[PDB]
Amino acid sequence: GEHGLELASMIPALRELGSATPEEYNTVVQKPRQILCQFIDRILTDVNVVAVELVKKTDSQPTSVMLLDFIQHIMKSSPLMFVNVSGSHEAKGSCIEFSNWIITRLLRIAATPSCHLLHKKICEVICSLLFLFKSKSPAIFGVLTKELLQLFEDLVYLHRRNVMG
Amino acid sequence: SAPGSKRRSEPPAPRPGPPPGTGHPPSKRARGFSAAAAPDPDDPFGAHGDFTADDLEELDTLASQALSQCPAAARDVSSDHKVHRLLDGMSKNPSGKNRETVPIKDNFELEVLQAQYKELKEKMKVMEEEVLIKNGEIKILRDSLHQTESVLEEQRRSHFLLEQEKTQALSDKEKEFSKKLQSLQSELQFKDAEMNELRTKLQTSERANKLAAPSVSHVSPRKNPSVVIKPEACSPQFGKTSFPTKESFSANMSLPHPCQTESGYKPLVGREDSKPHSLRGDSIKQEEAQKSFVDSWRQRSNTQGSILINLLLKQPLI
Repeated sequence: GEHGLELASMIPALRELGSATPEEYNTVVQKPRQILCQFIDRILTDVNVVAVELVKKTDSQPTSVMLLDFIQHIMKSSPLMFVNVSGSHEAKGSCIEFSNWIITRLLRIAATPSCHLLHKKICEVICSLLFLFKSKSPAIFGVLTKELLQLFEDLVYLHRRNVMG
Repeated sequence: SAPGSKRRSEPPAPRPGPPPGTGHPPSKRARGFSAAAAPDPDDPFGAHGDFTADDLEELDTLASQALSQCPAAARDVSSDHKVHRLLDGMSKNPSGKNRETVPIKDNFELEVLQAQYKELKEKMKVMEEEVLIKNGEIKILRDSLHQTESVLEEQRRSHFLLEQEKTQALSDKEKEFSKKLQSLQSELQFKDAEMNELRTKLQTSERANKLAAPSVSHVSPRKNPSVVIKPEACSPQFGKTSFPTKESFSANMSLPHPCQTESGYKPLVGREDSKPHSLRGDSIKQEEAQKSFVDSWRQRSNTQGSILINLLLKQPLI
């Protein structure tokens, strides 16, 4: 019932980010959001095999897409949510597959940045690149990609940073 | 008499400048397989027991230039299998010269950047020859690239079914138990080996490592409470990555009832002092101004590590 317990507030966390007209309601949304990783801290992880491990990662990645949807205009809240998302994978004892999927999430924007060479447009995708720029800061805050530095690591994404250059 | 290395640098200098020119990377196997006759097929005779280009002169290190040619143009599968039956000819047989130390590293580093580039399987048979041709008294650079050698192979040695990982279950940190390493880069060779230790789940660690080369790493880490300074910018991050090893021990010793440490409370002693210095790693001045990456070492890589300090207090508590 842990995912059903995870179903209880995540849609409510999908609800509080709907109206982006805060007057300290995004502060009232981040107080739900930053506590949710603290709610994800002590429990709701460290569990059954890779189906349920990806299933806790699914609504994570679904809310990460909602965090990716949080491009305009609460920037550092998503950056607060960036390491908060990284706190889960740090506490995962797992998710190196999801880190390679985060490397694929890096590769999701990388070929999109490679497609931004001939055609960069749709400023939300420029804003979601800025959301991915704090994800690069979250990758900078990850530093277990250097635990994959044996695997010809994010020099690839530094080439994407050279593509971001 | 005065053109040894500068004139020898012009090969990759020609190679990289044209690599930094223009479009797609089929040139990675075009000029290289043309130039592959110049060293490897030039060493193809194997006059027993000495190749024709390798064991005559010291300038048989265009494999490093071939590794530079491997580093020249990065797309997408070209030069490796183009050198595949060449390395199965040359580098499969002309690598077990058992000393080789003039670019024995770059011989492996040619295969390393090959394994870094792309592929799964042709180098995965070549790691058996590296599992064959190994040493415990190798040179300080020969031990150094050896730490990189299984490292570049580890990505397909953890591809899906790990494909080479249990082949070195006896050629594990036994090889890291070739202790008494050299100066701080050879200390960093263990730090890259610690960086190489991120994969390979913890079923049978007692035969493979027993956290005993990790205790020898903890022996470096027990020194590391004050062993380094201003290469501590490397080494405290290496200590911060050594903090992951206790978190790795938290995922192994505090996984199901092992505790893994017999004569290692002495080893976990200054580790606990390094755990005292874990959150206290970036606490000399701690100002509120940061240029690009300063205070995040003992803040964000101590966020998991203060937990890993409490998870250094999990198999054996505080």
